[PDB]
Amino acid sequence: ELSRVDQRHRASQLRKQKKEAVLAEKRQLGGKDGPPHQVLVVPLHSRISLPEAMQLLQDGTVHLNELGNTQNFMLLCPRLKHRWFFTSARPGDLHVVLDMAKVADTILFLLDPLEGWDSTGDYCLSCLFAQGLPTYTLAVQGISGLPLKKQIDTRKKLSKAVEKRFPHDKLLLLDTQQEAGMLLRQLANQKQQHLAFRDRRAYLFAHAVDFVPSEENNLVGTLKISGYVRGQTLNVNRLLHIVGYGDFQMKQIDAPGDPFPLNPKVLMKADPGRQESLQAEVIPDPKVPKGTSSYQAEWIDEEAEAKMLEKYKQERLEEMFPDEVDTPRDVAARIRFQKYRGLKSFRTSPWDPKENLPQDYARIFQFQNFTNTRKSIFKEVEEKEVEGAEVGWYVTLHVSEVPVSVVECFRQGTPLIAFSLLPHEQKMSVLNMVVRRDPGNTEPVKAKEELIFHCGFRRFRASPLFSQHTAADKHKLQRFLTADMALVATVYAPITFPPASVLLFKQKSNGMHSLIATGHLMSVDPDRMVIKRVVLSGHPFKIFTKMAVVRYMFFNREDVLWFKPVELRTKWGRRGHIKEPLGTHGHMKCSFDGKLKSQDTVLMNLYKRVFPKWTYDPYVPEPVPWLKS
Amino acid sequence: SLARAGKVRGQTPKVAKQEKKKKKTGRAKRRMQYNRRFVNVVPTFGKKKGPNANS
Amino acid sequence: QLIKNGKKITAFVPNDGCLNFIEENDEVLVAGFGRKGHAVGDIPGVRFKVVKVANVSLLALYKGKKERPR
Amino acid sequence: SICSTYSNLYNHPQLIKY
Amino acid sequence: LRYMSRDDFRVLTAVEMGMKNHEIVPGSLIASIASLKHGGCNKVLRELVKHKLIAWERTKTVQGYRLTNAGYDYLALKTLSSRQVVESVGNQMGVGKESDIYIVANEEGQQFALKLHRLGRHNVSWLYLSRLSAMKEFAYMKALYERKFPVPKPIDYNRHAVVMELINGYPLCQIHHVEDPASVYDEAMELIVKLANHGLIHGDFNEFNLILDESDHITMIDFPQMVSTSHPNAEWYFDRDVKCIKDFFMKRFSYESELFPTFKDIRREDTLDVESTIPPELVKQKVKRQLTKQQKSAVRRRLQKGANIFTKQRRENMQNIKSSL
RNA sequence: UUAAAUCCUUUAACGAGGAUCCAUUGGAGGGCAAGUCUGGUGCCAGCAGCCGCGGUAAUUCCAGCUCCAAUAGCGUAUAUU
RNA sequence: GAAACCAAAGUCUUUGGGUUCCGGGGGGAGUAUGGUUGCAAAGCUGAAACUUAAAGGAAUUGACGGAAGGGCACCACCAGG
Repeated sequence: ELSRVDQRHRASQLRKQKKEAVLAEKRQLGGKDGPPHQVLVVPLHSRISLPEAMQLLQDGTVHLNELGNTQNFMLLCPRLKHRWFFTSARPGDLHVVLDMAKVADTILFLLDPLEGWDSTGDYCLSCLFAQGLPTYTLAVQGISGLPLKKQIDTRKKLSKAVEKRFPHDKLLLLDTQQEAGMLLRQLANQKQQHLAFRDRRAYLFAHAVDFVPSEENNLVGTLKISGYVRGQTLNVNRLLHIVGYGDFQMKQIDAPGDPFPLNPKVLMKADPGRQESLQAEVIPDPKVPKGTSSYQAEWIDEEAEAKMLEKYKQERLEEMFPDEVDTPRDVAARIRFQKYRGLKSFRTSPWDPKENLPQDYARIFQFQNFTNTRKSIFKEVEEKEVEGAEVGWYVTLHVSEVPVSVVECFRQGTPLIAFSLLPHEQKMSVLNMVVRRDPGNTEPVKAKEELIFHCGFRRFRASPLFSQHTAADKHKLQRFLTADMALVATVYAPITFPPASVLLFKQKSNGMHSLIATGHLMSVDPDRMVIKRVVLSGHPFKIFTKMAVVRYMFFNREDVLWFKPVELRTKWGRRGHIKEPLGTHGHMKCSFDGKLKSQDTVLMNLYKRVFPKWTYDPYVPEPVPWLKS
Repeated sequence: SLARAGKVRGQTPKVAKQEKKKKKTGRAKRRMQYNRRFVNVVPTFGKKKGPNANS
Repeated sequence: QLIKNGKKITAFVPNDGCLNFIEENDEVLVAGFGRKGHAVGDIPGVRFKVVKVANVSLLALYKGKKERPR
Repeated sequence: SICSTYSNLYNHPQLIKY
Repeated sequence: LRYMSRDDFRVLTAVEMGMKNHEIVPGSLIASIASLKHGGCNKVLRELVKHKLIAWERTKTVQGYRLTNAGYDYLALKTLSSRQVVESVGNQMGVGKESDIYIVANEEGQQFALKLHRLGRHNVSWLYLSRLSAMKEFAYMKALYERKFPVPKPIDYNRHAVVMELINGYPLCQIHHVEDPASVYDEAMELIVKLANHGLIHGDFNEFNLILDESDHITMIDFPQMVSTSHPNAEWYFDRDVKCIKDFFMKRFSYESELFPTFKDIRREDTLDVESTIPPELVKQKVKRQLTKQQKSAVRRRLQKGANIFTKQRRENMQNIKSSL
C-alpha cells in the first residue's frame, strides 16, 4: 500500500465494510423487525428439574403459551430490546428434542453440579452434535446450593467432566433472578452459528394450530398453522413439508396481526393453478443303434437371539476375510453367479452406468447436471426476490390435504415445524450419504437392514446399501457397517439439496431408537454404481513352476469354462488366470507369474451391480424415552 | 480415479488391548531402571545383545 | 480460504482417514508444516497442515477421544 | 456363452434438464 | 488379446524411440517422452511384463527395459487397428522360419493375410532388421502388382507388418497331381520371361516359392532376394531357374517340355531393378514449446535419481557389520 | 488465618493390596536412546523436519506385544538466540 | 593448499604491514520495474513472487568404447567329406 497514512486508511475502509456486514446479520434477529429468538432448553441429567430454573428464567413481560404435556412460553422485554420464545425438551424423548432444536436459534444446556451429565443426556447430546448444533450455552443449578468450601471445587470438577464434549465454554449459574438476567443478556448478544440447511429454505415453528375439516368422515381437512417465517421469503406456489407427517401442497397464506410485538385478517397471496408446484413424488407414466452310449456314438424369543449370534459370526467372517463366499456343490456355479462378471481391474476396467437397470430406477428422477442446478436454485433464492411473505412476519398457512393425527398429536405436546421445499424436492431420486459409525453401539448391521434416517428435516425408514467412499466410478459394497470406516449409504429417498445432516437409527426393543451412524448428505444421483463382490476360494494342491492345479473352486467342468476370462489372484500376491479344465469334477490347470507356495490360496473376484430395495415410507413410529441397559 | 481416504485404518482387525499389571512410576521406576542395568550384570564375550532384542 | 485476509491455501490433512472428518464450509485451524515456507518432503506446493476442525483437534478425532459438532 | 452379454439400454430415470 | 487401449500406445512407442538410438532403455527416459500421464506409468510397465511385451534388464549398472519379439508385434497391429484394416484374428497360421502368416479380418468381415517378420547379435538389431525387410518387400509388392504380375495385392505396411490379398491354396512342393500340366508349365515359364523383361531375376525361383490357386493360377511370394540384370552372371541365375522348373515337371508330373524359352530381353518394360510481423498465434506456440522443454529437462533429472538399486545393496551389508561387532 | 472469609500451617475421627487411590506424551532404519518380534496393508492407505520407507518375508505405514526418552508433564506451529 | 599445483597461491587457530573493489546453496535472472547514459542497437544500476536438495571443484579405480592392436577356436570360416 505504502505511505503511513494511506496504509492505515486501507485498514479503516475494511473495518467499515465488515462492521456493516455484522450489523446486517444481527438486526434480522430478536427485535422490532426480526422474528423472535427461539431458545430451546435441555436439562441433561435426570436430577435436574427444568421448572425450577424455568421459573427463574421467566422474569419484563411473560406470555405463557400451553400445550398438553409441554409448557413453552414467550418472553418480551423493552429493557434489553429483545424478543424471546422459550421451548423445553426432555432428553431421551428423541422425537421432540431433534424436531424443535432444528428450528431453535439457541440451545441452553442445564447441567447438574456433582456429575457432568446423564447417559440419557449424552444420548441426546450425540444426536444434537451430529444433526447440527446451533448456538450452545452451558448452565448449572446446584452451585449456590452448597457451602463456599465445596463451591470452588465443584466448578473445577465440572470443567473436567465437560471438556470431553464442550472443549472450552464458560458455565453460567442459575440461582437468582439477577443470575438469570445475566444469562438472558448473554443469550441475546451472541455469535450466531448459522446452520446451513435452515438458511437456504423457509421454515415455521407452530405457535397455534387450528383444524377445519372439509368432511369429518374423510378425516382430512384444512390446517391453520400460525407462527413466524424464519428462513427465507415464503412463496405460496412452492410446496410445504411438515416434519413428521410428510409433504403437502398448501391452499392459501394470510398475514394477521402479530400477537406479541416488541413495542405496541388480510390475505397475502392466493395460489394460482398453473404457477403452482405439483404434488408428484414419483414418475406418472410407467441315427444311432439301440444300446450304445454317448461316448461311443462319436465313432458312428430365543429365535432372534440365535439370529444375533449368527450375525456376530457373519460379521467376523467378513472382517477377517474380505468377502469369501463358498461355492455351492449342489447348484451349478454358473447358474448361482449368473449375473456376475470378472473385472481385470476394479479401478480402470469399464462399466456402463446405464447398462442393466432395475424397474425401480424407471420410477425416480435423475439430474442432468446436479451441481449446475444446485447453483441455479441457490442463486434464485439469494439474489432474487419473490412476491411472498418476508421473514419476521407472523403468518397463518392454509393447507389443503392434511390428516387429523397432525392436530391430535400437536395438542398432546409434540411441536410442528414446517419448511418450504425447494424446487424439485417433492420428487424421488437415489440419495447418497457418507456416514460413519457412532462408537455408542456395537450391534452388527447388515447391508439391506431396515433403518431410520434423519436426512435433515425429513424422517423415514429405508433399506440402504453401504459402500466404499471413493473418488472412482465403481464403488465396492460393504456387507457390514464398520466401526471406524466412513461409508456411503445409498437409498431411494425424495431428493434433498446438500448440505444436510444425516442420522441413522435402529428400532431396538420396546420402541427405543438407537443411534448407530452419523454423517451428512453427499451428492444425490442414481448413476453412482455400487458393486457387490464375491471372492471364490480355491486350493493349489499340485504345484509345478509357473503352472499349478487348483481344486475346490468349482465342482463342474463347464463351471471352469464359464469363468475362463476371469483373472485369478492369490493371497500371497501372484496374478494368474486359468488355462485348461481337466477333471469332470472341478479341477483346473492355472498359469501364474511366479511359483506358488504350497501354503497358498487361489481366489477369483466376481462382480455384479446391486441397487437398493424400494422400502420408502415417510411414516416412522414415535420412540419411547431412551435409557441405558 | 483411485484415492480412498483411510483405507488401511478400516481394513486392519481391531485387536483389543491385553490387561497387564500397572507400571511403577517416578523414583520407583528409576530404581528398577538402575537395577536392570548395573547391578545384576550377566557376563558376555563381546556384548552384541540389546534390551528389546527379540530373536 | 483464510478469514483474516482472504487468501487461498492448499493445506494437507495429516493422518489416514482424517479427510473424512473435514467437510465443505467448515472452520479449520491451519498451521505451518515445519520448514517456514518450504513444501515438506513429498507434497508439492503445500506449506500448511490442518490442526483443528470445528474447534476440535484432528489428533483427538483420529484417536476417537472427542466428537465433531457441525 | 462364456462371459459375454448383450444387455440392452432400454429403461432409465427421467432427468431434469438445465 | 488387446483389451487395454489408451496408455499402452504411448508407453510402448516411447520404448521404440529409445530402441532406435540405444540398447536397453531406462525407465527414467520413458516418462519424459510420454508426458501425457505422469507417475502412474510404472504400474503399466508391470502389466506389460505380465505379457510378452517388454523385458527387464538389471545386469550390473544398466537398469531399464527392452522391447521383445511379441511386444514389437502388438505395436503394428495397434497402428493397423487405427487405419481400420485389422479388427479380429483368424486362426489359420503357417509358422515359418523367416516370417509368420496371420489371418486378419476387417470391419467388413473380409479376410486378409498378414505377414510378420521374425528375424532371429542383440535383440535390438534383430528388431531393426525386420523393419528394413518389410519396407523392401512392400516396395516389390507394389512394383509388381502395378505391372500386371500375379502377386498378392499390397494394402498397408507398419514397421514389420505387411497386409496382403488372401490367396488360399497349396505350395507347389506338396502337390501330387495337376489336371492340366502343360498349361501350368507354360504359365510359369512366361513369368520368368516377364520378370526378365522388367529387368529382374528371381534368383531362387523354385517349387518352394510358388503357390497354386485351385490348380489354375500360380501365385508368387517372398521378395527380398531379387537382383538386377546388370549383374555379370545374369544369364546364369536365369538358366538355373529354368532348369529347376524343367526338371520338376518331368520329375513330379512326368511332363517333358516342347518349348525351351531362353530369351534375353532388356529392357522393353519398366526397369524395376532400381526398386509486429509475427502473429500472436505463432507467438503462443513458440512460448509453449520453450516452457515445455524447461519442464521436461527438470523431470528427466528427477527421474534419473531412481539409484534405488544402489541404495538397496548398500543397506544389506551395513546390517551384517553392526550385528557382528 | 482473615476486614469477613478461603488457602497454607496445626490438628480429633475415617481413610491402601494391586480387577487400586490404575501416568502421560512422544518415539523405537539412520541422524538419535530403543525390535531384522507378531498380525494387517500391497507405490494403495499412509509415514517421513532430512536421508528415505510402501510396488507380497515392510526393522519406517495401521494395529498387538515388547522396549526407550522425558516424567506431572510431553508433543506440534511460528518469532528469535 | 580439496587438490592439480604455487617460491607465491608462503610467512593464517603460533589467526592483526597498509589499503580499494567484491562473493554468501542452485535457479527465477543479470529477468521485470524505476532511474540514468545512449541518434539507435544498447550500456550502467538493478529486485521480488515463486521453485528446487542439491549446483559445483579437485583428484581416483575402470563396468563401457559404436577405440586401437594382438591371439585363439571346424561349438568359426576357408578347401573339402
